[PDB]
Parts: sequence; structure tokens; C-alpha cells
Amino acid sequence: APAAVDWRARGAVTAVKDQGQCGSCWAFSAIGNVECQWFLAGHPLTNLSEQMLVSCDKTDSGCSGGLMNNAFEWIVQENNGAVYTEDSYPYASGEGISPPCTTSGHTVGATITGHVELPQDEAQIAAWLAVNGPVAVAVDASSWMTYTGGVMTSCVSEQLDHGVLLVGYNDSAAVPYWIIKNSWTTQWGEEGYIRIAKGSNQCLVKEEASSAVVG
Ligand SMILES: *[C@@H](C(=O)O)[C@H](O)C(=O)N[C@H](CCc1ccccc1)C(=O)NCCC(C)C
Repeated sequence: APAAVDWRARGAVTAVKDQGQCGSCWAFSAIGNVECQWFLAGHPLTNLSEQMLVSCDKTDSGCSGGLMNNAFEWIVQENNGAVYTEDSYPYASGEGISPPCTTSGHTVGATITGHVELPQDEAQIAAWLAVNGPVAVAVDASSWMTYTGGVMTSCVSEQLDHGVLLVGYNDSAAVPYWIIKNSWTTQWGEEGYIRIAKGSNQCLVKEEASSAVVG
């Protein structure tokens, strides 16, 4: 609903996690999106497993990287729509390797039926996010190692390299901004979050936005 929406303030977002040394950003973005969409569909907020994707999704490349849209499709097409709880399939890729996939000994925490890819337009992405909840997006994270807090008003925007989760925006602030959940622990940014200026494709935020559909 226009002016400002922060889904963290509506019990919809889980705590900030840590990908460690694994290039598993794609999995953190995809699962963060699924956790928020599951809650918004009328289910308790449950922590879900990134490790399921890193180890079992063979259409992506584990710790070498992947794509959120491929991850969503693997869940539906190969894993019978199941997303395991984080407690039953804990993160094990912190050192930079993906252990072999185990197909049993886990509990289903959520299911999805598909995914939608959103327009490459920030006004349109805010409109969808405002009603339907957090969006999985890709950014150029090149300058993000120097981010110490505040609204980043200028961002290197050359090549997408990092998937993250858009959880809100605020258009009534002095400079309109987006609020993004990252996976580099609470010690980075504003307790694991970053705010970037909205309306000028900062960090190429509008280019690869999508969301899972639970129905
Ligand atoms: C992100 C990170 O851990 O910070 C990963 O390194 C990662 O997933 N990188 C991707 C590039 C390498 C790659 C692409 C496609 C298939 C295999 C490897 C990357 O661009 N991630 C962003 C994903 C968005 C664009 C969907």
C-alpha cells in the first residue's frame, strides 16, 4: 500500500543467515523468498533449508553459483514442490564445499507450485512487493564490502553477481530507498541489511526479480 512497506515489521522475514565461504547466494535468495511467501500464504514463519538446494539441485552449481529461477523450477519439477526445514537439513557448506545430497531424513516445511518473473521496472516491482511480499533479486555487489550503513546513494552497476532478498521500500524518506536482506551475517551493514536508493536501478536491482508461488 504505497508510501512505505517493510515486511520485517509484519513478522514476515526470518533472521539474517550466513552463507560462509560457499558461493550459495542464489540459494539464500531463493529460500528467503520461499520463507516469506509461505508465511504470507497463512502458515507459521518457518526457517527453510538452503542446503537442500546447494547439495541436491543439479541444475545449479552448488558453491560455484546458480540462479534463483532454476532453483524454483528444481523444487517444483524435481523435488515434488517440497522445501525442507532448516532444522532437518542444516547448512553444511560454510567451508566452501557442498556435501552429497541426502534424499531422506528431512521434514517438509513448505511447498511451492511455481514462480513468476517480475517486470524490469522498479515502480512495478514495488507495486507487487507491497501486496504480495518479498521478492528475490540479483544485484552487482562489487561495492558492498565497503557498505557501513545509511542509504547508499551511488552503487557500481556493471554486472549481476549476487542474489539477495528485497523486503521493503520507503518512498517518503529524503531519498526513496529499498531494504535488502543479505547473507553475510548480522555483522555486515545494518545488522545484515542494506538500504540503496530506489528509482535509478542502483546495483542493477530491477534486472532479475522473481518470486515463488505457493498455491
Ligand atoms: C553468489 C554469491 O555467493 O555471492 C554466487 O557466487 C552466484 O550464484 N553467482 C552467480 C554467477 C556464477 C554462476 C551463474 C550461473 C550459473 C552458475 C554460476 C550469479 O550471478 N548469481 C546471481 C544469480 C542471479 C543473476 C539469478
